[PDB]
Amino acid sequence: PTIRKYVQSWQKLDVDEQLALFWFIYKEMGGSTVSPAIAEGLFNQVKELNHEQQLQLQRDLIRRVDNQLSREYGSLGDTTKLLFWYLLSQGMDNATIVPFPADYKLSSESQELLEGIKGLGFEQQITLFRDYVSPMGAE
Ligand SMILES: CC1=C(/C=C/C(C)=C/C=C/C(C)=C/C=C/C=C(C)/C=C/C=C(C)/C=C/C2=C(C)C(=O)CCC2(C)C)C(C)(C)CCC1=O
Repeated sequence: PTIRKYVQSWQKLDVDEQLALFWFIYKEMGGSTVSPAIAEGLFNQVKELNHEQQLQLQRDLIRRVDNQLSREYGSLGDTTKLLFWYLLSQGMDNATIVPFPADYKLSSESQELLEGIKGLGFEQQITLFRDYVSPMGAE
């Protein structure tokens, strides 16, 4: 559908830009099955990593790097993968994961994507995020 043009547009951004956009999408939310327990499990592991390790782990998930953790994430359902990304972002907010650069100004090319997405349907907006995270991890 149209969500394809978005996911591909999103994927055609820098790895550090993609994270930045995903992050702001999360902030704009507060101002086939899913298995939640498994998702928090992976998160717990990531929580043990230091901040650098936690950033690279996210860069790795996008770049499809072959980690021991990238493999765990790859073996998850599409719906639980998204839940896991929410746990990371929530984690950053709760000081338990690498905080976002205060000085990071978002590019205007992603400021557009942010706006276009906000105008999307709730169902679609969900499918967009779900379609974005599934093509990640290893294997
Ligand atoms: C520090 C630093 C940085 C790093 C920045 C970093 C680390 C940025 C990381 C940003 C992160 C972790 C963004 C995550 C966003 C998650 C979203 C929007 C979740 C949507 C979930 C939904 C819609 C729920 C869906 C669903 C779920 C799951 C269910 O399970 C059932 C409900 C429902 C169906 C609705 C930079 C790269 C910027 C610079 C370098 C540098 O130093």
